[PDB]
Amino acid sequence: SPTQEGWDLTDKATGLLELNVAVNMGEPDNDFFQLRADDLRDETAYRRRIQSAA
Amino acid sequence: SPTQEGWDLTDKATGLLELNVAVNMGEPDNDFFQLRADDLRDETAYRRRIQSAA
Repeated sequence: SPTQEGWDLTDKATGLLELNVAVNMGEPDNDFFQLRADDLRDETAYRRRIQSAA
Repeated sequence: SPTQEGWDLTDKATGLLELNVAVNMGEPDNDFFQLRADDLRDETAYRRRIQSAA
């Protein structure tokens, strides 16, 4: 806000001003892999890949 | 007080003197603004301006 001195303030009132800032977003981050059915007989690699992705 | 030396001191009596300091005021300090009634449909800027003024 601005300010002002004195008693008589006639025709010296100010207006308001409020400023702003924008926030935006980018592109998603992915881990994306493919796996055949027979490769899921042993599930350690799949789970470890999930943890390392996190 | 003054201080004086000797025995006689005749015709050398002093007077009394007390000094003064004056405190006064200044001009009033103001935040003064104008708004049309259409600007008060959303009054958030008005309240935030009041806070800024304080």
